Amino acid sequence: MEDIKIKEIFENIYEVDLGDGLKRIATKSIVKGKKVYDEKIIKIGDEEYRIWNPNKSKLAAAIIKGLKVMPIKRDSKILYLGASAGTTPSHVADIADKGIVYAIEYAPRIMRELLDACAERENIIPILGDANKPQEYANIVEKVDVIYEDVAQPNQAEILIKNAKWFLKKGGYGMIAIKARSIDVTKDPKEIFKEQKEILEAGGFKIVDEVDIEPFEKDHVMFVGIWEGK
Amino acid sequence: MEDIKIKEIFENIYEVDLGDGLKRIATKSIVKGKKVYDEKIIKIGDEEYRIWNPNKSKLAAAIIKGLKVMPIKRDSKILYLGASAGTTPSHVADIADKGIVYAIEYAPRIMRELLDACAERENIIPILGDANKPQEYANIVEKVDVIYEDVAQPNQAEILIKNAKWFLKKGGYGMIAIKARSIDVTKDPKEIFKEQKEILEAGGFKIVDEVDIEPFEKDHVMFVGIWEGK
Ligand code: MET
Ligand code: MET
Repeated sequence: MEDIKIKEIFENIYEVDLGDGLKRIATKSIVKGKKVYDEKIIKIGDEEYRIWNPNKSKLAAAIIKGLKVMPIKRDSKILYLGASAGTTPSHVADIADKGIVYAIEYAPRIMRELLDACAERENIIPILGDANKPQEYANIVEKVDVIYEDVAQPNQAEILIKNAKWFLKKGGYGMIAIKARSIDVTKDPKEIFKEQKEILEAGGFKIVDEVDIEPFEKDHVMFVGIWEGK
Repeated sequence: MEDIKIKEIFENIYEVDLGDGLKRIATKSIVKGKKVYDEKIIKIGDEEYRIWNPNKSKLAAAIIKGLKVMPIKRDSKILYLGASAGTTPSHVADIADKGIVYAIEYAPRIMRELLDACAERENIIPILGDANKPQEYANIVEKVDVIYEDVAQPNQAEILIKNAKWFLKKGGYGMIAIKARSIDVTKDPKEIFKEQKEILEAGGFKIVDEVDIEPFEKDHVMFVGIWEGK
């Protein structure tokens, strides 16, 4: 065997080095004994490190591909926008174990799967809603430190901006995974991302990180921006 | 012609988009009318933006290649370690126009060139010394926010650590450009960087950024770390 090293990176996220030259990361499970999506687990005593698969989570893909700005901390309040069976939300909940994760889902069937997958992760607050209409859940969602968005729609940038106006603290962060083809099927991906970046900046964000998440996702880029208001 | 856009990035650093698809950056000159190293200049009214050449400055190369953590701000106190004719120090001085740059040089001939190149940039404080002996200039160098090191020697990591112990504020940053071959001429560069990273972490740094600066420099990596003490 080779030496093994698990060290904390960012805050409450862990780099896993099995000595085989492959990059791996994990989160500390807040629900021991449960596998959310058949992820591999490294159990040390009572602590369980859930291997965070970049092939199944765009956030893990961004970290594996070089993300340097990771605003989600242990006491962070996060607004999660986007269809999910529970994969990324489960890991985000592990990270923000002293915080809250508001998960917005429109389809009851999607929420059904999310509730089953993230069962017992009590810091996740499910909210049936439409991200394009944040005013509807504004009496539920308190001001957040981070908005994480994974919505493959042409108006995804506009959605992040409106939700930021309603819920993001000044100085807070917006993380958005953008699928180029969900915006335009003709333009070159390079140009699409340039235009989307401009839209986010015009909306009030100062872009501080940008990660191409290939080969885990084709023509998808994770943008991270600090919210400065208007 | 194509549209031209100069926008601030990080703090007091500028992205220059001439509309030709090439990435360019610049700093706002604090000594108008003077070219330090025949750099190109964009003069707008009385303001002069000095194009920061990545082929001549490892710091510019790191930014061009994707650096996301840039701790040098307008009021930063910086300890600059490494031979220089004035290129990078001139730009760092432009950035930290409300701060101080302590430039340590051992050879009088090097200091001679630095003083001539950075003439009029009064926020640069030249100090003839040996970086391996920080105690000698400890009554001159006040606590700093950032240490920038460009020393191609096998003991460069040790030098950063000792200077950090003496001058770097807790929470401050260390930026070091490491030439793999100056450490070992046999080992694979990949392994050298891994070992150097470990040395820096053991020394008290939490690495928060790592930038391969090729093709501007072969087998050179810019590391950025937050100083947590011991
Ligand atoms: C389709 S559910 C798994 C992927 C989802 N985008 C997530 O990160 O949760
Ligand atoms: C040899 S002087 C120019 C390069 C130097 N390393 C600098 O950045 O100032």
